[PDB]
Amino acid sequence: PVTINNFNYNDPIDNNNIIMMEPPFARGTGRYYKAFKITDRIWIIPERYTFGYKPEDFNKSSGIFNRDVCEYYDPDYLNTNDKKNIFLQTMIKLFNRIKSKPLGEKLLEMIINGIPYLGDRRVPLEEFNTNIASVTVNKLISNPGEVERKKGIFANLIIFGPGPVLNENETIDIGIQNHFASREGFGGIMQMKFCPEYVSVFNNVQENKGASIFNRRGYFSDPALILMHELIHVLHGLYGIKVDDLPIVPNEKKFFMQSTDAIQAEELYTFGGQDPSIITPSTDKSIYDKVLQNFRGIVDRLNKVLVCISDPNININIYKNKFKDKYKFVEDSEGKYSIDVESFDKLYKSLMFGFTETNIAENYKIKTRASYFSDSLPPVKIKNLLDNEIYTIEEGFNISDKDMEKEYRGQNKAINKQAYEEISKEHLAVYKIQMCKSVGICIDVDNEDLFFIADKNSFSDDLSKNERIEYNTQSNYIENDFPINELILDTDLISKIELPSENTESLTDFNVDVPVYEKQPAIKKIFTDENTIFQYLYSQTFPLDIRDISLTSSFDDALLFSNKVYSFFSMDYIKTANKVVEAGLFAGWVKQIVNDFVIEANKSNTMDKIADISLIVPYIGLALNVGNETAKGNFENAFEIAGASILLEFIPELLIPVVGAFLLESYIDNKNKIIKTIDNALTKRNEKWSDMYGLIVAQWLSTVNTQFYTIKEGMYKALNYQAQALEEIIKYRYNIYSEKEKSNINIDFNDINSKLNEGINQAIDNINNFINGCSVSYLMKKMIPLAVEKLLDFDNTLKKNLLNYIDENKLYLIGSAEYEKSKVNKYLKTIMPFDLSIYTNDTILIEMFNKYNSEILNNIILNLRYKDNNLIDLSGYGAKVEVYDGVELNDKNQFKLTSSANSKIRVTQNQNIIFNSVFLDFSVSFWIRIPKYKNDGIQNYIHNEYTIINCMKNNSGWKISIRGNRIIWTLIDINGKTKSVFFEYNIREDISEYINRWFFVTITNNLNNAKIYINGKLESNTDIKDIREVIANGEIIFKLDGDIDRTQFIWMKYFSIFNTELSQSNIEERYKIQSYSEYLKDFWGNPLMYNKEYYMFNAGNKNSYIKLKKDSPVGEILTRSKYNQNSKYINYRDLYIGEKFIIRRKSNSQSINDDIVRKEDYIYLDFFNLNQEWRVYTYKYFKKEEEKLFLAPISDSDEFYNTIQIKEYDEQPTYSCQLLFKKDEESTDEIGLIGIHRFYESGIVFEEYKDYFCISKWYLKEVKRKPYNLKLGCNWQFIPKDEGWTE
Ligand SMILES: [Ca+2]
Ligand SMILES: [Ca+2]
Repeated sequence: PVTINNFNYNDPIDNNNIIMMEPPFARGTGRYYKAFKITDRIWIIPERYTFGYKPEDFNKSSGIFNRDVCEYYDPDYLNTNDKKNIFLQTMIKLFNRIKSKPLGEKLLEMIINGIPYLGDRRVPLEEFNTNIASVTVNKLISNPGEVERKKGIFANLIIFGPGPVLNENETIDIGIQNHFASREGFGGIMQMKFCPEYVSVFNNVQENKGASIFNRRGYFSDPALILMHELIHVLHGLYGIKVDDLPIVPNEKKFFMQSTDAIQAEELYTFGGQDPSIITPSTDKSIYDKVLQNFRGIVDRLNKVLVCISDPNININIYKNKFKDKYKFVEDSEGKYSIDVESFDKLYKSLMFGFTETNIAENYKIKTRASYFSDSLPPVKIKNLLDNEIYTIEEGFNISDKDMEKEYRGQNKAINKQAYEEISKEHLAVYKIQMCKSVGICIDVDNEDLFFIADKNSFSDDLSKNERIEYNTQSNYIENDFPINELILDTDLISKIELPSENTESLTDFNVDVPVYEKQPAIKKIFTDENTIFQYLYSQTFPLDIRDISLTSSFDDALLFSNKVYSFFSMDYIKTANKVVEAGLFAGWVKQIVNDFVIEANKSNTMDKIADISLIVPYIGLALNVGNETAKGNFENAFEIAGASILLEFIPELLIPVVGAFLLESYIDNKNKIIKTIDNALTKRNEKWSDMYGLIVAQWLSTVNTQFYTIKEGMYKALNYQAQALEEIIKYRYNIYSEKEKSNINIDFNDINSKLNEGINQAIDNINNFINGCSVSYLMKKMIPLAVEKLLDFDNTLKKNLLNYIDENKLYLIGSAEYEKSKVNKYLKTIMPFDLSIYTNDTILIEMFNKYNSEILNNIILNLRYKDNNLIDLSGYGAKVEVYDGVELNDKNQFKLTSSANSKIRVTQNQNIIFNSVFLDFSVSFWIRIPKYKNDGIQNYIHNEYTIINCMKNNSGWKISIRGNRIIWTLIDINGKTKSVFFEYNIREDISEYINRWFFVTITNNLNNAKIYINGKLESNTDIKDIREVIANGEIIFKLDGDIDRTQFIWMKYFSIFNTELSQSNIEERYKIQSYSEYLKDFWGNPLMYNKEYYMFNAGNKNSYIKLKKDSPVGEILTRSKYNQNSKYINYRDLYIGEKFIIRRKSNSQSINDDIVRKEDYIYLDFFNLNQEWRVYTYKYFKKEEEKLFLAPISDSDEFYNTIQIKEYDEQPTYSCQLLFKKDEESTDEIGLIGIHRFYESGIVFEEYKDYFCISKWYLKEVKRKPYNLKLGCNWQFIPKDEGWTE
């Protein structure tokens, strides 16, 4: 167990547990410090840490020590005996809290027993030298007022009070002659500057601190966790594993880049969580090797140590036994020490990945910041840690009987205000970048608000080095993980070996290197005329001495006038916000503008499914203008085109090394070693893929995800500024009124703020999801593929290497010169899929990844869309698309392939996308419109098959072809084996749903079947289990290829490819999404237009058509004529028959040019009667259920309704529309829907039934039924002449 001693500052010096110490950095010259032994080998010195600091630097100034910290200064802290005693009792309480749990008690025991080796790099292997500043520290025995007698003592840790900056805790190791024992396996006396009362504050980006933008946000730290964080650094320094290696360094070449000190891997390990993932597997192994090498040196020393010259009283065996246990070396029957790989591996991982702030926080149920790279906030002062009503050894601030155990309420600033006090900003120093415009206006920006972007020098290039493949070579992986539970239960982890006595000979060699610290300017001037995130955020604020503001959508005016505040919300919102009303209308206006705010904020849930983008926050560009001028133009459109990339402030230059070659060692004649060598190269190859991926992840986390973090914080500040601005206006307007008026105004500010805050929280969640999606998108589409390229290239090179090796050694492989090549061929075939969880176990990162992978749209590897008069790939993988001159394109995303040699599209797909999942797994979807056969060319139409889309590489691939009325999907594997599945629509139908009409096609492929879906429905299926590998990323050629008629053509739209099999559910959804339009369609599926001649079709009476009756102002219904020739293969009913109707716009006299007919539009349904344009009317006064429509010349009569509203009652995709007559546009009085009705006629000679063009109220109720009745006689379609249909 661990015993924590008790004592008061005024207790007498006894030269044993209470001493007068001569600190290492004192160089043995004057001034001793009263020190207290809190536990064995651990001392507390309740005084400010002054080594290396100027006395005046303890006062707040115009300077700062660290550029990434809100520094608090207070030269009076610890300036009295009573203050020193409070510090002591507080440290005693914190150590008790630490050992209150096994994990922390274990940390303390490891630290107490991790005694520094007796010596350093300068000591002969055969000796123990205690006479060095990193091993022995002196205590003054003599009476006060005389350095008469001094005694030496061994120590592990000395904790001082804070240096100039109270909240800047730090652990310091001892360097002598430019070298650090604590970094070379020996370990050495560790020192710390610590302050328990002034703790850091942090706030979860995703999590909302009690969700209260008007109250204090964030959480304050548990000083016991802060202490344990530093103790972990102590632990590393004591075991001499605080090695230096390739550090993470921030890029500082641009004015928007955050400046910080270099960050060593050890610091990130200490924190834990996701931070270790920023240290590449390459650097992880480099550090492991350095520490292991350091331990080899110590184990050698233990085998050679013979004497201790400095202290004749040192018992050599006792120390050898102790050091053997410290480093977990093994000892043979004769006392020979050696390194045990298993024990070393366990010790190393326990020290680097077991004891981490994250792991400890989780075990002690203490809340802490999410990452070392989170923004720093001003600290707070804990009122009294010695008061058990506020802080306890067992629970810290989160005391259960105070109901503050849940959700870490005890550390919540908005909830546990009784626990802390805010700090005087007067004593705070913060490093700021002053961005001033050219002559100039200047804006101060806290260095913490800038973008942290790791420089490329931060990452290891070890992957570019060559590797020797021996027969015993093995691949190595260092898991940045460690079972915290096994650590807590690990028996032999803790020493049961006697701790040697601390008294030794006095130190006489005080040689030591003492750090010198200096403040630097707290403000750095930089010139820039850029208006990026910092300026946009700034334009949304107003001075404290101003209370009357107005909102504006003009960023420039907002900058210029102190009374103008920028807003990225709608024009209307801005207008209403600036509205002034009478007291009697104030409450109404408040409810209105507050509601408007919530509506505006909520636009953050905007969907864009037609562009294959599920979520998009439309106003991000206007709010921050971050990245590539995102405030200009339409953000949604700019995003559909370039994606996540447009939001980045800086595109990083990634390190993606050419993997070094493999040098397989030769073992002539020996066959066993030769085979082993082969396999080792293979397994090592995988280590290369994994390490490369780790390299990518590390860079993504420290150069890309960091920028997206800044953006998330920026949107939080932006939305808050907006709410604050609206609140300022509401207050100003309310205070203009008299007290008498105010008394009659029904307003509740707490409710106003509650509503504004809730809207912000909703917006924040959407924004966080959107941004995380963008970040992962960039990783998967803009980073991983670049790595895959290098890795595939490496594979090819190695393949050649190995095969050859098999050849030069075939004379030793006897009956395996074949078996080995096969194993190699298949191995370098299946590539390694990227799995983020392999490089990190952080919950938010993993769920971020899993979410992205669960969204079917991220499986799109090709998405040809129209943009700026051209077809381009918006999938995000950057396919090269060459559209030749003979391809017709329009803004409706339709493209036409003709019989011309230059009517072609060439697509070069990205070769670095995991398309080969070993087994076929992909889908292709697109819309198509195939022209009707030429009646005099039916034989060739049914006989000649022609390809339309071909994707082949090395004689393998897929293709889409057509043979008359059949569309065919064909696969060809590497062996030339072929299989096809097809859809054939009937060409003998009176009325076809497919011929010359737009329809949706979807082809899915999995390991077993190949199926074709048409308009969301499964139509055909083929068993393709016998199909071997199919190369599918070859060049895609869109072009009619075969024996086609010169008039042959094909229209296509929305061609896309998914690297997975779409489900019937996904397909049905895509069909509905791509079918949607505000406008109605015509018979062929194209947009319905005004001023366009159309024949009319009735879905409920397919073979019927309308004709003006000879001597009657009515439309008689006749039977369509039909295909007349003798071909046995075809049949249809004529479509270009009956009156030629034309649709006219009701309002706006913007002439009769043309335009799109939209649902709900009011129209006139006219038609041509020879040289005149007639109209369709409805006699107003009929009492029956239905009546014949009145067809006559254009004119206005009180007796006839002439206005029609075009409707769409079907909720599912259809080309039918309905026509409604309403009393008038405003009324809700429905006269009826246009249809066909049957009448009985009995004349003097003829007796029969005849159908007429009518209006009927009966349809009104029928169109409400579900599922929609497609057969209703009120369903019409408009047929314009089309080159794709001849009769
Ligand atoms: Ca790592
Ligand atoms: Ca302003």
